[PDB]
Amino acid sequence: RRYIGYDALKKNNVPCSRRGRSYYDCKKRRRNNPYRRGCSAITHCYR
Amino acid sequence: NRLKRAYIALQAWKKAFYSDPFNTAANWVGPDVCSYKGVFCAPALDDPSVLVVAGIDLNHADIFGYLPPELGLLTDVALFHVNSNRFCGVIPKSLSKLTLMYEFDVSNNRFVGPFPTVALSWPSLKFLDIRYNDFEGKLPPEIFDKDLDAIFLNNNRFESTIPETIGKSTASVVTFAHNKFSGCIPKTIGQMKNLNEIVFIGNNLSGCLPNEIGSLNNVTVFDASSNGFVGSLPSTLSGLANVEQMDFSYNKFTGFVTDNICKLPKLSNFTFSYNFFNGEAQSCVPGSSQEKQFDDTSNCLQNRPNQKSAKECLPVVSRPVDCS
Repeated sequence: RRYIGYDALKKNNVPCSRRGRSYYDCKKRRRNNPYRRGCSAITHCYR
Repeated sequence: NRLKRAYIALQAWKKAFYSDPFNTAANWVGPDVCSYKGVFCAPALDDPSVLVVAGIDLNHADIFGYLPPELGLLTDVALFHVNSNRFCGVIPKSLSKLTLMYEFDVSNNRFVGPFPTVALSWPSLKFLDIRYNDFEGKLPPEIFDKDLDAIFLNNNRFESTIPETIGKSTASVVTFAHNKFSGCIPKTIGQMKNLNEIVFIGNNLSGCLPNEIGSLNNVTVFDASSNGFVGSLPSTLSGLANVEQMDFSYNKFTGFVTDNICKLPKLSNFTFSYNFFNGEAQSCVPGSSQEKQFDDTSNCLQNRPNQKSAKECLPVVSRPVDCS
């Protein structure tokens, strides 16, 4: 029920709180590779 | 020696750290760059036996410094997150050597001056966030030729027009809110593919809404509020089969709000307050639906609360603009 286009209006908000992870792969994984993605459209994986 | 190049880059950057409130760079010492806080290593893309610095993430470290040319040595970096720091000045041109750049987030810093055009040089760029800085001047139209998924420009000091090239963008989200953009929304807006969310809040745009907006059938969020648009809502807006949030408040729209629009299937919040609408369908009336939120404050509607006075309304309502 949150939209990243609207959240972009809060200067402190970022798509992902897990330091070092791609905004396109904010999911706990055994490893922390910045090259790893998976989500196609940020609006869809933001929810 | 590849990690030596990263070491020099990061030590040149730490020299430029004037204030580091959370002592984030405290452990930035010695040649083991991979153990530096905020530095993220990974196997090389073309060789998993080689170790490279692939990511930088200092989000929320509140660091006052600038980005020195030497950061151009971080040639394996594809992720650069420095949201909510106090990095000042300009983006060094040398960052064009970061050819794997994919997601670049300098939101909420102290950057200034012309659009950071070094971003146009990155062939793999997907996510560009420069919101909440002091970038200004014209927007490079070629930015919509890159295959960006996300373009955040809001809360800067950009000026002049929305480029005619906007229809080329493949972005799922674009924000222009809180700049000083002027002129019309281009008719090419209908050609944007993949578009889900577009935000224009608080600019100096005007003219009529182009009917081509109705082709954006995957849009969920269309916010045009706090501009200077005129004319009637185009009837083509019934093509917004997916829109959930639609905000036209604080403009100079006139005319009728029909159930062509108010009965769109996913539409749950429709704000059209502070305009000069002189009629609305019954299904547009706030308080009328338990599923759909409406807001019609300060228009020119009979038998509704908090409307504009008849004195203020008749001059405008009786001279509607011919969208032509």
